[PDB]
Amino acid sequence: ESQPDPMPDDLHKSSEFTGTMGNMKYLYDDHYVSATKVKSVDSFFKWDLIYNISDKKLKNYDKVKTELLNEDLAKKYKDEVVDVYGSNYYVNCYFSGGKTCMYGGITKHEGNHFDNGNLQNVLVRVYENKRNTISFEVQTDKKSVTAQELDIKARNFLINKKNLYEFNSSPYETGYIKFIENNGNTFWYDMMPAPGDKFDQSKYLMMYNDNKTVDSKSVKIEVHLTTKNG
Amino acid sequence: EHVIIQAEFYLNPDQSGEFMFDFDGDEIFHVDMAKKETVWRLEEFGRFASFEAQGALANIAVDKANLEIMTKRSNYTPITNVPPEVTVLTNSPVELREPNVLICFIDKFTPPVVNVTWLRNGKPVTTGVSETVFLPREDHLFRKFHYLPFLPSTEDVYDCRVEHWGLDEPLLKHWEFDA
Amino acid sequence: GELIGTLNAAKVPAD
Amino acid sequence: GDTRPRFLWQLKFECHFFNGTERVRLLERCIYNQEESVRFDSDVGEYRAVTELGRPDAEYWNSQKDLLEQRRAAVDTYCRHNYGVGESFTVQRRVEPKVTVYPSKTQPLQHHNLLVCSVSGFYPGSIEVRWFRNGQEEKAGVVSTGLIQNGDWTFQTLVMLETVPRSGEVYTCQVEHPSVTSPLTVEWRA
Repeated sequence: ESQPDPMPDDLHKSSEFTGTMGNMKYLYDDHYVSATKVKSVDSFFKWDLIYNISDKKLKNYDKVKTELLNEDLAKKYKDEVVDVYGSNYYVNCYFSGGKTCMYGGITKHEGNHFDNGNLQNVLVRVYENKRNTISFEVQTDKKSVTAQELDIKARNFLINKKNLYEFNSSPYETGYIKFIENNGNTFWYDMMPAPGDKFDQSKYLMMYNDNKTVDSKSVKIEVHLTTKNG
Repeated sequence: EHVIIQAEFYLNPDQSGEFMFDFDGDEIFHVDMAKKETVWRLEEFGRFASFEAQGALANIAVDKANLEIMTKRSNYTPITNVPPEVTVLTNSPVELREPNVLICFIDKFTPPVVNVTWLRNGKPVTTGVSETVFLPREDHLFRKFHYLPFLPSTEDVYDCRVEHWGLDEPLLKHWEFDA
Repeated sequence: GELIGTLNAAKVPAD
Repeated sequence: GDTRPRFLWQLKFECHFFNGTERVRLLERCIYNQEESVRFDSDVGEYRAVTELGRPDAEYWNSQKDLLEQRRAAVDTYCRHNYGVGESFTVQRRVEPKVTVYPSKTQPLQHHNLLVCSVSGFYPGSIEVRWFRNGQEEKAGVVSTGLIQNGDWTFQTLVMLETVPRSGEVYTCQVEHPSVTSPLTVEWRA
């Protein structure tokens, strides 16, 4: 069965996070690793794969390590031509040009694109205190895309248009992004940092571990946010 | 009168890595490299002390880099397999129908890779079993412990089955009620 | 609890 | 099958304590496969190659004055520091031994009787087990299986005593351990 939707108590509260929200915003504000048609060239531990991908932007890395949920997943893509898309981190990024790390974000390149650069739109409906406030679409060049990629694009949008995350704190108390697959299966991610005075980016991004992918042409996205009072 | 050891290792081509603290031979904790968190040997330790797991991840990366350089420098001299010494004992004097635990001591071996299974009357046992990570030794070989909780009986026959590259064939250490 | 400290690994000279 | 050659590297930082935090020694060692190649002994003050393999490393590291000053100070900032942090649940940890006495199930030798003194589940490992016959200690005939570390912060050991029992004799197994102020005793009434 699909993952049970979250109850209030099941969600992190921004009011219980006393660190700097800017460190969460950082991970989604025009921030991501993207590469097309590449093959891993190394591996640190048996559950990760290393790729030669350069920071087109500010030349901050030429090596990217992505960690997967387990060895089989790494084995699966080790020798495949793939596309990569995910949110990277530097703090506590370690492995034997600059380096950066991430989790999942891997999809087979062969026969996963749209003949002649077309892009697939994906619906995202935003709810604030249980009511749909705005609706929009994110796009992807992949037929089977990682939930991570769509999540990142959704949050990037909301950061700019709803100040989802700001330097210190957020306008919202709780937030989760839910995916609804065309077969009825659903799952969600908590959009707020764990309670405490520090945000562990690496530990947070580990959730993209499973390299979960969905059908871009049929999946639907729901972002459910709440304000502390209403 | 006391020794505290921060022990680390990286093994190729298995890509095995370990970081642990030892106190007079007993493990204080080790870092789970995948979950990136501290795994305390005894639950209570985690309530009396803390540790920043990230420190282990940084060191393990340096350890691998160093291994690579050293491997090349030695003209790729491989490690010589040293088979383990396997022993099985109870943690306390055994008495019928009295809960006890079988301890499988896997000692004096290298490299740090082994397959250990428990057998109850020729069949593999999984319920309630637990094991430790690899522990250091002064001669630089390793130790390891596997545990099997059980209820003594004059019928059952147990086996600690150990496989290691230093062994030509699986080693089965027999254990049965003889008290 | 009180924090157990780590001593950092030294990098061997490069090839 | 998997027959690829293996290559192992170990790094160990051993903090040795004598009289608590009175005298401390840091021994940093690198082991390639089963060969220790280079080390830093705080008693020496600089790195020293143990084998030819480690010469390049001791040379490079000894040229790094910052590394050297920090390693020399580590006996304080790392060793005495960690001892202070863990002393309460390690150095001071104590679990009283469970002691029981019974005759061995072996008993080869007819008009004879080997006694078994089982001492288990204790911590720390330091423990003294002596046998006595009518108040006087037994020097000969005593045999120990040795101290066994169970890997779970617990130890066990068996100390046997060969005897030629005579009705009325009292064989005592005495156990001294940090967990108890006074010695533990279990008597076998022959």
